[PDB]
Amino acid sequence: TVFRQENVDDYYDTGEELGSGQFAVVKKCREKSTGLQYAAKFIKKRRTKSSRRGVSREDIEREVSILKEIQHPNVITLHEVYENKTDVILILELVAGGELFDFLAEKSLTEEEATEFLKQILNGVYYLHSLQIAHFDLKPENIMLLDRNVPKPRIKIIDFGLAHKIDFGNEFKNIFGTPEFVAPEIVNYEPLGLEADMWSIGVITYILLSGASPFLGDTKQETLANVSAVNYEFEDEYFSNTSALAKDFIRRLLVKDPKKRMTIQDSLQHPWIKP
Ligand SMILES: O=c1cc(-c2ccc(O)cc2)oc2cc(O)cc(O)c12
Ligand SMILES: [Cl-]
Repeated sequence: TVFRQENVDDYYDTGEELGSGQFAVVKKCREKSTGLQYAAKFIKKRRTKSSRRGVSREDIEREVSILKEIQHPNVITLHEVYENKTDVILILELVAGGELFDFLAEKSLTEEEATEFLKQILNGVYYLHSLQIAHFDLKPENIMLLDRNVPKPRIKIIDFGLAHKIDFGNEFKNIFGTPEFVAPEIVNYEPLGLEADMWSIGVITYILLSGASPFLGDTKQETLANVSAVNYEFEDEYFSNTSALAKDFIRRLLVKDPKKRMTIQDSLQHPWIKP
């Protein structure tokens, strides 16, 4: 599918850079016609079929297709798409309070503070999973705060670059995210479903409560081996005053067999979360 090929600079002015990764850079921008503000994500295109640099058209179109489907307070929304010879430019909702990763760095949370974030994450993922969309890259860097200077910051899930529709219960694709957060089925290159996201939520929850990462080794291969072996424990130094119910919630997510792992619906009914 083709996107708007007018120069994006004809319609938007860019400002502060919000961040960049391997194949994308995100700039704050303002639409000339409305004065409304957005985040412009410039995704570098592949320039030959067999190249390893840039993002394939198929991968860009998948991200755009998924983004076009979603409208929920806890997920980013897509406003427009432009493209030129070098980039596809997604004009996305602006979330200006920064990464959950940075919020966590600057101050571990109480169980109340953790559940305040977690409930929003769970609500966003419930929406996604209800539409059979697996995110496949859930982690604190991909959770953005609307306003970080309130006591209970609101969040939105971002970065749908690995997201897939799961119409057949699983995808068998060599999809692979950040070692610290990927489920064992990802590490083992097995068929993947919505369950992989629930593992990631377990990892996020562990980090929220402790400030420590459950499977992190000194190298990527160590982290991956730890994940596959479910090599983690609740260190007393970190978890001594954490409730047994909170640990129960995590324990039922960090389960190797995806069929035995809590689903998103299970997580919302779990006694630690259920109102
Ligand atoms: O640093 C990043 C920031 C954002 C982002 C996306 C939307 C916003 O409203 C605010 C920030 O998306 C990203 C997407 C990527 O694939 C990589 C990034 O670094 C970012
Ligand atoms: Cl994004």
